Amino acid sequence: HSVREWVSMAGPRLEIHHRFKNFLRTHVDSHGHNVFKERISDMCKENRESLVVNYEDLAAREHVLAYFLPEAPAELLQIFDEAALEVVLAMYPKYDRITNHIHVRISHLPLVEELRSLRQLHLNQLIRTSGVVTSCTGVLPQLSMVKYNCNKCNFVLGPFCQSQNQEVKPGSCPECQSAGPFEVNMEETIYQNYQRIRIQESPGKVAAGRLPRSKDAILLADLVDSCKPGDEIELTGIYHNNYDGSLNTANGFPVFATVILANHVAKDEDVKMITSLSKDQQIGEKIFASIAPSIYGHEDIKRGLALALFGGEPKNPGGKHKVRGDINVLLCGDPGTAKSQFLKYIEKVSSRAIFTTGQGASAVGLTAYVQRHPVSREWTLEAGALVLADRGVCLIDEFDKMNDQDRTSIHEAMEQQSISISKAGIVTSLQARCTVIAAANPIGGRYDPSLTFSENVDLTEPIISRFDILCVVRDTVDPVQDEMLARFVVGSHVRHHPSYGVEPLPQEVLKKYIIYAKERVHPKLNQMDQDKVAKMYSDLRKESMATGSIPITVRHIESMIRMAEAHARIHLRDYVIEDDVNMAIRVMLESFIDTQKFSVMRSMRKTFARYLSFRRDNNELLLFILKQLVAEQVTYQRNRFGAQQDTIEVPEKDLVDKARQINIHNLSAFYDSELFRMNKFSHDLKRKMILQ
DNA sequence: GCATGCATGCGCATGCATGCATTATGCATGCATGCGCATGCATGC
DNA sequence: GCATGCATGCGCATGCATGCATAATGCATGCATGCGCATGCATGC
Ligand SMILES: Nc1ncnc2c1ncn2[C@@H]1O[C@H](COP(=O)(O)OP(=O)(O)OP(=O)(O)O)[C@@H](O)[C@H]1O
Ligand SMILES: [Mg+2]
Ligand SMILES: [Zn+2]
Repeated sequence: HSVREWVSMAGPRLEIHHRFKNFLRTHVDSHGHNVFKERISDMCKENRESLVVNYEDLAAREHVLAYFLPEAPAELLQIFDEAALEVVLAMYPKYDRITNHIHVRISHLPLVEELRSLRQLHLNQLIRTSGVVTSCTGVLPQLSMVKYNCNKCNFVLGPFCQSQNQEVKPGSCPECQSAGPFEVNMEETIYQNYQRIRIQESPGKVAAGRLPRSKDAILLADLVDSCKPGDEIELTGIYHNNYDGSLNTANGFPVFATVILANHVAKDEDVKMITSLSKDQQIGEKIFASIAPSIYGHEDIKRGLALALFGGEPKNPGGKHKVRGDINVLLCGDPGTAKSQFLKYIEKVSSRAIFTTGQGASAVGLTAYVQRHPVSREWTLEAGALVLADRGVCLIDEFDKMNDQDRTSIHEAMEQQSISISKAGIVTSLQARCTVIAAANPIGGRYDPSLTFSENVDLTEPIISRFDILCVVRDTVDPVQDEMLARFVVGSHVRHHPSYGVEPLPQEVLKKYIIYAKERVHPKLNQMDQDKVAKMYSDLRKESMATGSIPITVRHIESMIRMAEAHARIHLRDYVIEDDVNMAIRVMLESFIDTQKFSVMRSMRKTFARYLSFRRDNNELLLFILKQLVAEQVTYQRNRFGAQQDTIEVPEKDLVDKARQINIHNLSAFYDSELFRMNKFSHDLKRKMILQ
């Protein structure tokens, strides 16, 4: 006889029920503790409805049930549910008021083949698969214990159990003996949670030359909404045919359709630690060095992205004057400078970050529209990436390639911080409180130092004016820097084969610190110094007009304040002090100067050396001087000789003179500094020379 | 005139032609709209 | 004038409300007449 035939009869049913009850009551762990005791207790503490059982323990304790389990799942699961309900109701008597049924789910199993191997042999069996979710139908109320109203009299027919295979068709009304019709009593019916899922093979495991295959699954009761589309899951289920409509009859061959019915899915002190890290005096440098571990160099960009991530504070006196606190970032770089890796890292770190590209065929669009979704076939209003990132970050790649509509939408979202829609009878305004970070390339493919930033970029001045921070990444042949970058790249390639800052914080710790600072830190400007700010602003405007190009405006000051707030948010300071103000001054001055052309940039850099030297390193400046002299000598050698020489040498007197011009008189510490050795410089006193 | 016979008369059973009562479910068709395609018009540079 | 963008345009699939097609058997009632009974009329002797 078949396994299910022996299962059906009452004798072994009751015997197996008693065996399972004893297994539940007597099962203990490897340490002697009653597993089901603690399990049912923690289930009781939250009023849950499901119980989890391992096939390994079930096979170890009672082998016959484990053997019969794969080839007769439905009846055995029903018996186990009855036994578990009896045991639980014995433990606690109140569930008759709360929950009248408890489900039993199998957790572990011997792994079963993938979606390709499922064939006729696996029908009506227990299987376990792994796949990727592609769609979900939501939550649906299915019938259970249906009550029907007669339509001739008004009698209420008793509850009928709704099986998953066929619909319930009542025979006749017990009183008037009518044959129909009947309708469902909506008020007295009981309902169940139902959801449908489509699963596709993981693209990495598909052999070359064939395509991934998909199958459908059904989740019920507590399993609903346990998976998001695009995730990777593992199911334990029943491979089924016996549902009405599976046979193809209207035309074609007699082909059956298969469906899987699933029953399991397998995918305080921190505040004190945050405060302790804040107590450390150099937390700011730790955070600055913690950004983008995989990218070498570009320390200024990481420092700016720190403020961009931490953000500021909006201010709106009354309902009249709105001032944002989001610090936008724009990057312009020559090819090969890894602009996109920064955006990828930011998306990885940020809790809510949206990524899109202006070139085309983006997964998420940049404009709101109303459409019937291709997958769910529903009439939806799909807002752009700007709307979806409320209090989040929006990332745009290939900023220049955007067409007219994208530029218009971005301008509207940046200047008004709201998106207006008038389409298909729908008129709306949606909030776009988001921070914008963008990357782009110059017009000719290479940055021109003799032209302004606006002349080098395809964008317009109004769009550029919105961004608080502008960064320029220019590629220049430095042998030592190129050597280090190549070393890092080759090391990364070798490592991933299949066979200044003391210590950066952990990524999860950084996330927790960011969340805590955003939630509970609100620095106050009650200690600002207006005299110094006003004097510096006046002097900056004066010398900008003296040079005669791109004068400063009040907007920059606002950015400074925001940056100051961001810095005060880094140290968990509740009040703004002079250090944050000076750092924001340095950042704003660097951003403003870097956008000028050669002569103006040089003059401004020379004149404003006082402010730009805040918390700077003298050794770095001396290294810059040495690099400039080395570059001059190398250029002269290449132009005259026609080829480079084997050695580079430079007198110490020129370096000393330039340091005196910058008011530096001692260089022994620079000689003993690590920066001197890192660039493979040497100093010879026998000739008073520097060799590289 | 009294004794007897008896053709008439009445009520309840069965047999047989007409007549009376009952009664939801499953399958097919046209309207709306997505998706791939080629022609063609209009707009730049 | 030639190169490119693109709003308009067309044909065949599915999904969903209305609409279309099907289709004898069993049980009840009144008319005709047999069978037992008591009254009553008519006819003998
Ligand atoms: N400093 C760096 N550290 C690590 N990798 C780098 C660095 N600079 C460049 N790369 C590598 O250079 C490659 C160039 O690709 P990438 O997408 O990063 O370029 P991009 O700057 O976005 O260029 P494009 O202007 O073409 O969009 C990448 O594989 C990146 O890892
Ligand atoms: Mg890129
Ligand atoms: Zn009824």
